[PDB]
Formats: sequence, structure tokens, C-alpha cells
Amino acid sequence: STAILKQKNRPNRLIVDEAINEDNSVVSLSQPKMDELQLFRGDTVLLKGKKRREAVCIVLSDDTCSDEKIRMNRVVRNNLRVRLGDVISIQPCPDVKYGKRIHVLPIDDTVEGITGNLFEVYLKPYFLEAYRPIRKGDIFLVRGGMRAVEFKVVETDPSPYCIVAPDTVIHCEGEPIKREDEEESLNEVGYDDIGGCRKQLAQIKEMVELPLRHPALFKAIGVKPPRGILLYGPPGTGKTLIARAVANETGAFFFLINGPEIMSKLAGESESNLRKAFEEAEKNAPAIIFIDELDAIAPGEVERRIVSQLLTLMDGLKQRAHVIVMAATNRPNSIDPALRRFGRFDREVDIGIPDATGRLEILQIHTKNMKLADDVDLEQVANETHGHVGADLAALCSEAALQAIRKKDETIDAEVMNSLAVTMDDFRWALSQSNPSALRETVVEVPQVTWEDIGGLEDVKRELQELVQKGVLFYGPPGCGKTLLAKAIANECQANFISIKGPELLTMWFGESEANVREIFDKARQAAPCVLFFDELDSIAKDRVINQILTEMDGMSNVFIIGATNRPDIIDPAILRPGRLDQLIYIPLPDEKSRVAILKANLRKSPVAKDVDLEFLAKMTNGFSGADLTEICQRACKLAIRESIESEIRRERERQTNPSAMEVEEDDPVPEIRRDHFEEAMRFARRSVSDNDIRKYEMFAQ
Amino acid sequence: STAILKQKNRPNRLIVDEAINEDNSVVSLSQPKMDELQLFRGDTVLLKGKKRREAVCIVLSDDTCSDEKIRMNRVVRNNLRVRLGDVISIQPCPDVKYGKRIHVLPIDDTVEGITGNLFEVYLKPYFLEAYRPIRKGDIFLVRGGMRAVEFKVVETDPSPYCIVAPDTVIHCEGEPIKREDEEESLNEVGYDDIGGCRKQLAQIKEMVELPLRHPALFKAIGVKPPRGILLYGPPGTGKTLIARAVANETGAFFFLINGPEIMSKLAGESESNLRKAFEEAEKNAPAIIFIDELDAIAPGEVERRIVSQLLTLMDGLKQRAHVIVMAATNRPNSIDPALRRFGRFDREVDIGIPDATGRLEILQIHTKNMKLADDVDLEQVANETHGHVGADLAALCSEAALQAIRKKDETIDAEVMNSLAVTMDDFRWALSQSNPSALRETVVEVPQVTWEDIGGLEDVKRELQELVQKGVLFYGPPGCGKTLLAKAIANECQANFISIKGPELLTMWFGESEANVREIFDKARQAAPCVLFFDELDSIAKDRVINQILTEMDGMSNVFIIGATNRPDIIDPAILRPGRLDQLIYIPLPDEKSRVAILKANLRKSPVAKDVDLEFLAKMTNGFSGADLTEICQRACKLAIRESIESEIRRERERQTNPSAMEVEEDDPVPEIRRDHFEEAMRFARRSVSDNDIRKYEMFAQ
Amino acid sequence: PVDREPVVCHPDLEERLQAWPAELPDEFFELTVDDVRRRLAQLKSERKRLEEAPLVTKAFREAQIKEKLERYPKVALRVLFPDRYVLQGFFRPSETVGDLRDFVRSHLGNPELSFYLFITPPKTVLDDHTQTLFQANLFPAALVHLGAEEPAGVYLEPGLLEHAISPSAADVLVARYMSRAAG
Amino acid sequence: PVDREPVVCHPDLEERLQAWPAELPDEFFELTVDDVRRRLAQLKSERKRLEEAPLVTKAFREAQIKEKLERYPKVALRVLFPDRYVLQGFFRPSETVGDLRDFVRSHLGNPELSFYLFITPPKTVLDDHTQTLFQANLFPAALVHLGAEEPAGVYLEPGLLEHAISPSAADVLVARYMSRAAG
Ligand SMILES: Nc1ncnc2c1ncn2[C@@H]1O[C@H](COP(=O)(O)OP(=O)(O)O)[C@@H](O)[C@H]1O
Ligand SMILES: Nc1ncnc2c1ncn2[C@@H]1O[C@H](COP(=O)(O)OP(=O)(O)O)[C@@H](O)[C@H]1O
Ligand SMILES: Nc1ncnc2c1ncn2[C@@H]1O[C@H](COP(=O)(O)OP(=O)(O)O)[C@@H](O)[C@H]1O
Ligand SMILES: Nc1ncnc2c1ncn2[C@@H]1O[C@H](COP(=O)(O)OP(=O)(O)O)[C@@H](O)[C@H]1O
Repeated sequence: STAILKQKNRPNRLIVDEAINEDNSVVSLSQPKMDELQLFRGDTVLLKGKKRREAVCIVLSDDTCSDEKIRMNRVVRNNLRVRLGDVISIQPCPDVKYGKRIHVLPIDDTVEGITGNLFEVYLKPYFLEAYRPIRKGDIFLVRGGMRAVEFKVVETDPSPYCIVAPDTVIHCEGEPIKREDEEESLNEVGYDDIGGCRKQLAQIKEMVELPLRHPALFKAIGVKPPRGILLYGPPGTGKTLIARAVANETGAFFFLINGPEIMSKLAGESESNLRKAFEEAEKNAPAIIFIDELDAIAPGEVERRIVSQLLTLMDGLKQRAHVIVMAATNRPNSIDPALRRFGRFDREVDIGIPDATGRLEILQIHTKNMKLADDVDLEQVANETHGHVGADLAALCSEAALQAIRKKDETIDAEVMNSLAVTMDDFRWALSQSNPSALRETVVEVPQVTWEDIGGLEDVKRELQELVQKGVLFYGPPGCGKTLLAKAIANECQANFISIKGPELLTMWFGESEANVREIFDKARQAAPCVLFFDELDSIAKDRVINQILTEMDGMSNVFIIGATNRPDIIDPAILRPGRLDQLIYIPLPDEKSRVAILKANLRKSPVAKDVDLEFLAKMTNGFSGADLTEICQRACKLAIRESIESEIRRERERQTNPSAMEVEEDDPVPEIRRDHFEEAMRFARRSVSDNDIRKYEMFAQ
Repeated sequence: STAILKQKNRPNRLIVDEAINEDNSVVSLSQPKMDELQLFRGDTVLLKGKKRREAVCIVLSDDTCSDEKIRMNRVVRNNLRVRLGDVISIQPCPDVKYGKRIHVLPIDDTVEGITGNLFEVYLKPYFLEAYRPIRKGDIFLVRGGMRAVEFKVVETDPSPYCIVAPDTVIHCEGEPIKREDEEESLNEVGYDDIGGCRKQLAQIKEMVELPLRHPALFKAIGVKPPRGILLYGPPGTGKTLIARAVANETGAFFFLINGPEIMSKLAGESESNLRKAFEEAEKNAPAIIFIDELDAIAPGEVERRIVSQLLTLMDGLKQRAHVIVMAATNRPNSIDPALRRFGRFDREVDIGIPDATGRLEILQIHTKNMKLADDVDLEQVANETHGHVGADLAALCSEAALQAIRKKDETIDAEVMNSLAVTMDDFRWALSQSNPSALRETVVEVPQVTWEDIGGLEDVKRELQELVQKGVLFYGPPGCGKTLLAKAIANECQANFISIKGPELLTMWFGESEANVREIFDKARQAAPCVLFFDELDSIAKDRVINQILTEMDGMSNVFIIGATNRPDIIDPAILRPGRLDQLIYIPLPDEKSRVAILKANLRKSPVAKDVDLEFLAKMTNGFSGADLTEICQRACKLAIRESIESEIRRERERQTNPSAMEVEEDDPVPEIRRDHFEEAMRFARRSVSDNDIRKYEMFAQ
Repeated sequence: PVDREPVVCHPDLEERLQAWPAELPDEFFELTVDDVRRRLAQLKSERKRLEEAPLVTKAFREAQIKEKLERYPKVALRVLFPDRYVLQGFFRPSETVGDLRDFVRSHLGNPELSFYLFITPPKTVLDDHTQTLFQANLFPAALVHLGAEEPAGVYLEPGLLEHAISPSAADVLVARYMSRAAG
Repeated sequence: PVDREPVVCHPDLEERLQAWPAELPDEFFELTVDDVRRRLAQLKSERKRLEEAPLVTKAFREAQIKEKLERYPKVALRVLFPDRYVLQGFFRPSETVGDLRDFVRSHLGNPELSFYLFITPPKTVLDDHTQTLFQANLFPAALVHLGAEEPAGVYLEPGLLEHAISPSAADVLVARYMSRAAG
């Protein structure tokens, strides 16, 4: 009996697939199927699901679409009450009556925080000469004003379905409607909300889609479903996003277990929470259990206790339970290998930092609500934005949106908010204003610097030489040898050196949350012995970060740690407790003698004049730092060489008259660096410290 | 003194880089540099290296080229005696005299195996109105006849350099020249010989280029070089290829240590070989030590002994030794974690299966010698060729080349070999003729099949039921339930099932060498308990494979193993020794009763006629197998449904006259499957066994 | 060059006496065991597709356009009037939008009227009269809506309204060129 | 449209009295510490370049072509005769190959002769007279060789040979348009 209809109506029997066209009333079909049904492009069709609910959509051709498949977006799928993979029936319905009048009302939670006329803003241009097919009970959405507003169709004249003519009267009279249970939010996560990885999704769909959607047929199919999956990559990659979307699109229940959050609770309360979590999923099954940051659990007694409890629940899940456990982390290696073995977590998916082509998808997703200026090139932004994960680009578009709003109640007019355009300059601003200078490519090194290379600071050198052969904070004017001393130590102690600036600890948008804080110490531990050097500790201020540094610090020791700052006054003194770092070493501007030694050291590499007095150079340069002293010598050479070549060019030309002439007693002009070279080279600028500051440095210790 | 020239000649001071244009006489520059030197596109320039050796090349503009950089290919770099990163000096020399006569002779090893006139084939079209700049001592190459021939320039008139005019006389008189030491082979590996990964190369260059090229400046630079690197991926990916190219381009000595090969040798001889290997590299340093298949060493006493010896040599390498150890394997996990720790092998590079875009590069590399038909689209081949690593595509182009040669001495005429064109059909052939059906996507499964689902074979069922609750070979006509029985076991034993066809063990081109042989057993071990099922054991013949199967087999046991074949006569009996698999079970064509049970089992899902005699169906179908029996029932339904719908369509139309008429006593026509449905469905074909064969199956046991 | 072979259809003129399409049971909407087995193969292929990242080449595009133009040598266009009447005509793929607009002015109540053509959803108006029907996605068969500043002006034509036929009949003229070539 | 502003140069007419370029010591060819430091930064950037795989967009291409055409508003072409004489002329980027061939026939010994132009290495002959100098890679400044079936025919012209100048002088006409615009 059955095979008849399925064979008889086979041309009309199609399966749902993800749609390219994001329009509300548009569905796509394959050209052969289009012809088979004698369908024109743009023609009206009728769709029907198992739920008996119908829909009316405009049909378009798609070359990428399979013949047996039909593609429709989130809006349509919900109106038909079907999901991806579901079966629908389609017929080419020409008849549809032009609507005489319709009635449409907005959903309450989408319209929160705005005043204005939503018709003239959203519904007016949406329905204007678009001839959109519309059925009762349909929920569509219009995007504008940094917002996506949902509208519900109360009734149509005629019913159930009609199309909106320019002669059709749209009745908006009424009150915003409360949501219904049967209709999931379209602000609820889905596949179309995930950019930058199509592949990783396809891999996940392949594994979990069918077991979750209909496990009973997947049972008889014979293939063995994965019990658990390990998602890995840096933070803000869309791992939690993916889990929510997959569970949603499959119609499976979703339970989130936060790794740290469940770990806080007292002994025996945690174990009880896992059990409740799994039991609830089994009750609401088919379901997905998402464990966020798994390395916060299984990377004491109670430490193992919850892990063993987890292993029981995992191994305690039979295929019939219809539950699939998802877990996220940085790298699979950070996770207990007992978890990664076959039968528990068999497969692992890499969610990585997206390429340029991928970041464009993410941008396009988050700009869909906002109106873009014509001068905005998103793909060009994608090239300019690097190392950005999904959370960063989302934060980027969010910030850039605000910048435009910053040109200007607690409740905003819907009209002006919708008419507001975001320019490229707004993005260039947002891309500029807040971000490091993070990742940062931290590099282990073995400096060849010795004590000899450092001029002056002999009083300091001896002190440092005694301490070796718990920590040190260098402070003073920038460019006087803070960093050089740190390496001289690493060389003398014959250890590795690691240089890191403050903001490199912070993420983009100067996020106080830092996972990488320990990551430095980890590589500082990987290498050994090693000297960890924090440059610009004052830059830590964009708090939480300072403490978590102290923790990691005390946690070990052989790793030596050296801080450096040009602005020690704002450094939180808690980092300075005697137990952590005893020595506070002040490095001043090089004195008159020190400058002579520095200048000599630099000038030893190239010839120097007879008239030049080094002690006088130490005079004319005082407020100079080591960076300036090494610079002023380089400029002098640059002026010396440019002067010599223009003289050398002058000769080559003057020989054009008589090339044949050779004069033996006449010798080659010898390049020399004289006083007026330095005199002229002293201009380039500037960067000096206030005399007030010097006192603050001297008066520091206290 | 120095900084003068470098500043004075700064526009003329450039650094070597890899070239896009593979032509011999062509070098590329940046447009601003082109203008700065007042250079026309196609103009002649002169290059000079540190070696004092000059060259004359035609200059072209490149948008991808940096201003400070110049790009030249392998041919030019060797003629200038310089490598990547080296410094050269360039001047726009217009003067160059049209050659009156030149003298050019081929290199002996390149011309081996051919007769003919090499001038008319290679040199004639090469120098014809190309106006190529040529200097003495230059070694260039011409490609044709599945071959790359090197030619050396003995002398030029005038000298050292000239250009070849149509009026220039090319003197080829002489004897092929023996190679010189100073000139490396251009059939020696290089970067231009590596396709499919640019990135992985850039990562390697970044790490190892500068430490190998000039370690002393890299010393003072302060950054710490990697002591060892782990290359990983499947076989034939170019790992060994990469190692040879990197060591070559850097001018570093190259030592290969084959993992298995060094492991064969007796105790104490192996340890002595490592020491000699490292000592030789240190002697010829800067050098690269390549260890092939590292998992054959460190994944007994002597087992650990050589590993500890290795760790000593590794840790015994100081940066001053100028030696970098490269190692290759499948996955880093297969390697002892003691190796992967910091200080020994710090960094690992993934050499993977290339994407479609990458396979095009590989194709282009291996087709450079052969002349391609105009109908050949390599990029389209790249899409058609899947799962192919570099060795496979290289084997593909090699085979496809032979196919064209197969249209036709032991020594071939150079003219016809050069004029031979390779068509697309030649490739389609080669892509077709030899390859699996490998990777193969091996899938673990838990079959729902029971003993009930299998009709007949009751005598066999009981036997199998007794054995459980060391191995089994099923043999008989194909389609009688060999595979079904295997799953019935897996279900009853409540274990996992793994189905694998014979050629899936073999690689592409039916390579006898199989690493994957154990890989099946590994996953057969990963899952447990599991039933390993070899389908078509006779397909093992495209030897080495049969043994290595027996080894792995005996190595364990709980994993159960079942072979199946429709042609047991050619199966090597060594696999059948009682110690390995006792039971040899013959599954015949289903008898008359068995067929009734089978036919019933299939027909229970849909209505059946009153006149149909199942026992008669068992008559009219005898030589039928289970596959045929289940097929003939499906066709019958297909004929039954097509007949019903065309009848059902017939009614729908005949109601057009009077839709309003309803007849209650008139009922819906009931679809039935009758005898003439089966009678008609018996045509579709064919696949039967000879009556001779049946005896061979019965007479098998012996 | 081409024969337009015009016709006019309206939903009213459709017989609309057709028997109701049989309502379908929940069985029709639920999957066979093999469906799941096939659906899985869809996911696998799409996954492998993204992994290897096949090359799209300019040679392939031009080849695909050619085989597409050869499959549908004649293009059928339908202009939908605000009065619900449909104007049907045949075109070459290389015909322009202007050629369509001229085709409309021909059968109008008067050429003097100003109007515009557009495709929906969303509303996209065709400004380019140089543009071919191919690159305008009017191919192989497309429905176009006719807009106007003063729509009370455009009645199409009364004489053609007498020649007006059933929509189901207009499809049999199109189905000839869709399943098969020009004859 | 454009002024060709033709000139003729030959290597012989070059003064060739120039002092020898100073031979260079091995120091010039060896790297500074910072060179290595910079070279490393080249590898790093190129690596990161391949990793993120920047988007090449049609908008960018058209933008790059435009800024390229604006940088070099006038194209200089040099036709090299088999007799070593060089014919120089100025062209617009949108000028065709035919416009160049006509420019050659003008100054020849006679227009009656048949000839062909090509660029090397390798030998690539320009068959397309429709093709612009831009897409023929004759831009911004290119050297072209002049071939013929019977080369004994093409002498260029004797009168121009009297006007023939030094190659170093011909470059000062080009260098104006290369480092700077038309004036
Ligand atoms: N591939 C992506 N496409 C779009 N947005 C993304 C993507 N990845 C991350 N995001 C954004 O980053 C935020 C954090 O994502 P989530 O998955 O919750 O955290 P994590 O990725 O660390 O698990 C989300 O609000 C989402 O908007
Ligand atoms: N005491 C010194 N002797 C010689 N050179 C110095 C001295 N102090 C600073 N310099 C020069 O100034 C530059 C900056 O030094 P560094 O220690 O890196 O910065 P800071 O001292 O601000 O941390 C160095 O490149 C070094 O050459
Ligand atoms: N990326 C590639 N480009 C070109 N040829 C390759 C590439 N990778 C492998 N090949 C071919 O495969 C063969 C084996 O390469 P090799 O590196 O020696 O083995 P493996 O890759 O297993 O280490 C070589 O002869 C080479 O021609
Ligand atoms: N004894 C049997 N009873 C019922 N069906 C059978 C029997 N033998 C074979 N079949 C049918 O034939 C097909 C092939 O069976 P299989 O065991 O996979 O191949 P083979 O026996 O050649 O290894 C199966 O799909 C099954 O439905």
C-alpha cells in the first residue's frame, strides 16, 4: 500500500536541505526537478509536512541542489514544522488569490527597547511590490536597526494562504504577541549562525545527525554511533555554539555542564550533579550533553572520584539511551587519555582559528542586522583582521556598530536606529581602538649578551652577580638597559630567555580573562632553566589577572622571573611581597662616565675623527638613555656615509674629463666621523623623561 | 668602509628568492625596482655573486616580488653559484654582442638510453629566435621525451657571454661531458620539485634555513634553533622528498637513516651505526640527519638500548654542531613521548593528503618532461583523482606516460620519443586500469542480523552455534549468505563487526607493501570483542602480504576472525593451518526448502496472490542464490506497483466525466503480487555459477 | 530572428474542475531504512567534498554555460500583470531585457505608457536593457512581474483577452521546449 | 590621440667611454646580523600569509588595475630590429598591438614588407591586433623583437638612422614617465 504513494508521488516527494538564499519566502530546487514539475523560476509552490501544516513559497533554481532534495531556510522549516532531512510534498500552485486584507502582529521579546512605527520601518519596505506568498500562523523576520524582529501572521483574507498585493490592506492593529511553545526561537542557535567552518559541521552531522534524529532506524542500519566527541581549539571558536546548533537542528534536548562551575561545589554535591545531568538527558532523550572545558575535570581523592563517576556515566550510556556527549577543550592532550580511548570519546573534531575566507562568513553573519555603508568591504576587513576567532569578530562587529551609535534616551526610536549606517571608518576605528599585539608568537631564545656589552651600572652588575653564582623587578627610565640586564643574567646562569610584553597576556579587546597566563609559564617550564621576563608590567592594566599570576608563580620553585617597568608607581604592590620577589633594582640614566663607555662601545665598529672628544659627547648628551646613545651613533655614521658617497660620486664624475690620469701620491679619501656629524645627528626625536619623574624613581623604595 | 658600498650600491644589492617563471634565462624583479634601474620588461641584465661567477638573464616584472628581493630559478642559481637568501649584484647591460658562434655539449648521464640528433630535437626549437643571453660554463636544461637533458656551454664568441642570434652558429661537435663536482645535479631534489605543500615548507624554512645556512650569525641573533623535527603523515607524502630538498637548498650535508634497515643489524652493530651516522654529519656539518620511519625504533633489552643511545646522541648535539635531525612517521602518537619532549623534537609538521588544488601542483611537476595533448586538462584530473599522495600521482603520470609509449629496441629514438604526446584518454586509462577501492572508509558496526533472518543453512547454523556459546573460512557460490552468517555470529556473541574487502588491504596500483594490514587489526583490537571479516580473500592476489597477515593474526588471542571467498581454490593454504583457522564451512546454493523460507521471508512485507505457489517459486528458481531470491521479489513488487498506479491513474482520469458519482459497493482495487509478476521479473540478469564449479566446492575439503 | 509565439492565460480561464489531490498519510512522510542509509551517504559525500576542495576552473564554467545553453536553446518568459493576466513569449538566451520590454510594449493597450519589469522576492527591478536573459537569471524559464507608475494605465489588450487561454494549456507549449528541444 | 615621439638608438652610438663599475669585495656579498634578522621575518610573514589564505576579490583586482593604470598613464615601447637598431615610441595602455604594428610600418623602409613582432624568452608572437598593451604585458615599459620572413627586407629607415641617438639618452625620455607623470 505504502510503496505505491512513494512511487506514484515520487516526483513530489523531496527531502529538506540547508538553503543558500536566506530570504523568507524563497525555496530552491534543482533545474531537472524544476522542469519535471513544469515550474517557472519565481513561480509559486505549496509545501506540506507530516505535521499537516502547509506553506507557500516562491521557487528558484539552484545548480548546487540535488534532484531528490529541496532546500529551505530556518524561517520556512519552522513554518512547515520540519527540520533537515525531513520529507515534504510539493505542488506547483498557480491559483493563489491576491490578498484583500491581512493581519500581522510582532512578537513581544523581539520588540523590547524601541519606540516608533514598526510598519513604516520593517513591514512597509518588506511587503512593497514583493508579491510575497503568505499563510496564516507563519512567523517571518525582518532585519534592521541592529535587530531582528519576528512577526506573526494572525489571519489572511482569503485563508489559510494568500499573497500580498499593493492593493492588499495590511492590518497592524493590536498588541505584541507572547511566544508559543511549538515555535522555537529564531534567535535560538542554528547552522546558519555558524560561519568559518562548514567542514567541521559536516563531520559532526555525519556522526550525530541520524542517531539523534531517528535512532531506531539508525539502530537497524547496523553502524555503531559515537558515544562521545571531543571538540578542541582556542576559546571563542564556536564550540559551544556548534553544540547548541547541532542539538537544535536535530531536535535533541540540550544540557550544558560547565567544567569549572560543577567543580566548585562541595564533595558529593558534584557527583550528584553529574548523575542528575545524565538522568535528565536520558529522560528528555534524544539529547546532547555538552561539557564545557573538560580539562577542568580530568587532565587528590575527590579529584579522581568525579572522574571515575564520569567514566561510569559515559560507559553507562547504551545506544538505546539516545544520548551523545559532547565536550570542549584546548587540546586533546590536556585531557586524561582514559577519556579519549575507544568506546567513550572515539572521534575528535578540530575547531581552529578560521582562515581569511572563513572570517568573511562570520562577518556576514553578524552584520546581517545592521545596515552597511556602501564603502564597507567586509572581505577586505577579513584580510585585515588576523588571529580572530568567532567571538572576536562578533565583538568587532558589535563594537563597530556602537561607534556609529556614538554619533548622537535609554530607549531608542526604531526609525533612526534602522536608518543608521555603519561605515568602513567605524570598522577601522573598532579594529584599531581596542586590540593587541597578542599572539605575539612567543619565542624561546638564548641571548649572547654578556656583562661586557652593558655599559655602566657596575653597582647593579655586582649585585646581580652575587644573587646567583627569588625574583627581580627592574624599574627606571625606558632605554637604560632593563632588558639587557635580564639577558646578561640568562647568559651567565646559562639558561633560556623568554621576553613577553604585558598586553600579550591579555586577549583582544583587552579581556581580563586570560587562559594564556599559565601558558607562558608552561613554556617557561618546558624550557629549563629559563628566565621569564615580563616587559611593561604596568601594561597589565587594560583585577583578575594579577592574582592568577601570583598563583602560577608560587606554584613552582627551576624557573627565574624578572619584571620590568618604566612606570612602577601603578604596579600593584601585592606582586612585590618579599616572598615573591625580593630585589627591587633601580636603573637610572647612564651617568657621564657610563655614557662614555656606551658611546665608545658603539663607535668601536667604525673609524672616528681626531678632534672628537668622547667625554664632551657625554656632556652634550646627558638626559640621553642607552637607546638614544646607540641611536645618535647610528645617525652619525649615516650622515658620515652619505657625505662620503656624495663626495665619492663627485669624484667619479670629475674623472670623466681624464680617465687615463692616475696619481699615486693622491690617495683615497678616508671617511671619518667628526663632531659636527653628532651635532647634526642630535635633532632626531624625542622621548625624554621629566625631572620630576627621576625623583619618583629615587623615592620609589618604601 | 663596508657600509659605504652597501649603501652606495643599495639599489643594486638584492637577495635571491624562489622564482615563478621556470624559464632558464628569465629572472623577475619588482616594478619599482624595475623603474629605479630604468629597466624595460624583457631587457638584459647582468648578475654577479660572491663566487665572482657572472650570469646574463632576461628581466621581467613580478607583482608578488619584494623590492629588495630578486627571484631566479634552480638553473640560474647554480650558474651564479648561489642559493636562496644569498646576495647578488645586478646591472642593466644593453651592450651584449650577438653571438657569432657558440659551442654546447650535453651531459653524459642525462643522455643515457637514446639515439638521434639532440640539436634538431632539443637545442633547435630552444634557441630559435628566442634571443637568449648565454654565458660560458652555463648549464641549462631542455625538457622533452619523458626526459630532462642538461647542456653545458663550452665556449662563446665573443666571451664570456653573448646572446644567440638566428645568425649565430651553434657548434655541437664533440662528446658528452662528464659531470663536475662544483655543479650539483638539477635532477637532484629541490623546492620546485615539491608540490601540494607550500605552507609546510615555509614552516620548515622558517625553523631550519638560517641555522643551517649560516649558524654563526643565527647564533648572535639570539633565537634558539630546533634540535629535531617530526614530520608526519601517510606514506608517499614527500616527507623524505622534503628532507632532501631542504638540506640541498641550504647546502647542508644529508644523511639518511632508514628505521627498519638499521634495526635489522645485530646487537651492538646498530648502536655503532647511529654513532657513525651522527659523527659523520658533525664532520660534514652543517648537516641534516633524516631518520625514516622513526616508529620502527622508539614506539626487550636491546629494544631500549638503541633508544637510549639515540637520546644521548640527540641530547649530545649542541647548537655549535650545526646539525638538525629530521624524522618521519605516520602519527606523532606512535612515537615514544620521550622523543617529543622539549629539547629533542620540539616542533612537528603535518604533511597530509593534499587537497584538489594541491594535487594540481604535483601533476604539473611530473608532466613537465612529457608533451601533453591539447585535450588534457590536469586540473580536471586533480578533481577526479582522490586520496592520492605525491607518490601515487607520480606513479599515475608515470603509468599514463607508458600507455602512450605502448603504441609501437631497448634503446629508443630521441625524435619520436619527444614527438610522442600523452592524451587525456591515456590518463583516464591509467587512472582506471590499476587502483582500488582503498581508503575505503573502514567502519565499525553492530549488526542487528539474527539467525532467524538467515533462511536455510540449519546444518551450518547449529555448527556455528556450538563453536561459541580459532577462525572460520566461508566458501561457496557468491550471494548464498556468507556475510549474513558472519554478522549473525557478531550479534550472538554480542560483539562488534568489521567488514573489509581484500583490495582494501592493498594500496593504489595494487602495491604489495601494506602498512594498513596491521591498521585493520589495530581497530579490530580497538573495538572488543570484535569480529574481523575478510571479504574476498582471493582478491589479495593483486607474496609479501599473506605472511604479514599471519604474523599479526597470531600476535593476539579477544578478536575473532572470519574469511570469505567465492574462489577458494586460489587461496594460499598456509592461511588454513589448523592452528590458525580450524573450521572450513561450505555454504551451497539454497535448496528447494531453503528457497521457500527465503522467498517467504521477503514476501511477508507485502500482500500476495491466491494463485501463487511458493514451492513452485522454489522450483522455477533453483540456480538462484539468496541475492537473486531477494532481488526477484523486489522486481515483482516493482512490477506490481507500476501496474497498480497505471491502473490507478487510469481511474483518476476516467472520473473526469463524473466526479460527483460515488459508489459505495465499488471498493478500492487491491494490489496483489501474482505468478506472472515473478514470471516477468525473472529476466533481469545474470551472474550464475558453472555446474563444474559446484563439484570443485564439494571436492574442496582435502 | 525568433518567433515570439505569444499567448495569454488567466487563473479564471483554467478549468479548475480538477479532482482534489489525494491527501497523504503520515507513512508517506516517514523514512524507509534505506532512506537513512542514503541520507548518511549524502553527509559523507558532502564532507569529502569540502575536505578535498575541488577546483573550479574558468574552462569548466565556460563548458558548463555551453552545455546549459545547448540544453535550453530557447527561453520562455512570462510577464505577470497586476490584473493577474499572464503574457507568455519565447526568447533566445542571448536576447536582452530591452528585447523583452519591446515585446511588452507591442501587446500593450498603448506604447505611450511608461512601465517597469521586476523579479521577486525580494523586489529587484531590471534597469539594464543591455543585459541578456541568461545573466539576468531569466533562464531557462522565468516569471516576471510588471510594475508601473500609474498601473490604471496598463490593461494589456482587449483583443488578446479574447484569445486568452488556460494556464494549463500554456504549460504544454513550454513543456515541449523543457523536456525536449524546439520540436 | 597620443604623440608617439619616436627616437632611434644603437649600442654603437652609446658613448661607451664610461669608467668601469668598481669590482666588489666579498664583504659586499655577506650578510649583516640584521639581514638574518630581517630574512627570518620574511619567512615568518610568508608562512602566516599561506596560513590565513587572504581573499583575492574582483573588487581588489579592478582597484589594483586602476591604480596601476594611474601610476603609468603612458606606456613606452621599444622595438628591437635584427640589425640591433632600436625603435622607441610612446603609447597609451589601452592602445592595441595593431596600433604598434602600424607604428612600425610608418618608419619602415617600405610598408609593403611583411613582418611580425614577438616577445622573448621564450618566443611568443603576438597574433592578436585587438589585444591591448596592458593584457599583452607590454606595460609599463617593454622590449619587443621584430621578426620577418625575409629579414633582408627590413632596414628600418636611413633618414632616421641620421637622427639616431644614444641609448643612454633614450632612457632619459623614458625615466621622465617612469619616476613621474607625463611632465
Ligand atoms: N564560527 C562562528 N561563526 C559565528 N560566530 C561565532 C563562531 N564562533 C564563535 N562565534 C561567536 O563567539 C561567541 C562564543 O562562542 P561559544 O561557542 O559560546 O564559545 P567557544 O567557541 O569558546 O565554545 C558566540 O557568541 C558566537 O557569536
Ligand atoms: N647601559 C647600556 N649600555 C649600552 N647600551 C645600552 C644600555 N642601556 C640601553 N642600551 C641600548 O638601548 C637599547 C634598549 O635597551 P633595553 O634594555 O632593551 O630597553 P630598556 O632598558 O628600556 O628595557 C638597547 O638596544 C641597547 O643597545
Ligand atoms: N608534494 C609532492 N610533490 C611532488 N612529488 C611528490 C610529493 N610528495 C611525494 N612525491 C613523490 O612521492 C615519492 C616518494 O616521496 P618520499 O618523500 O621519498 O616518500 P615519503 O613521502 O613516504 O617520505 C617521490 O619520488 C616523489 O616524486
Ligand atoms: N540464506 C539466505 N537467506 C536469506 N537471504 C539471503 C541468504 N543468502 C543470501 N541472502 C541475500 O543475499 C544478499 C547477499 O548476502 P551476503 O551474505 O551479503 O553475500 P555473500 O553470501 O555472497 O557473502 C543479502 O542481502 C541477503 O538478503
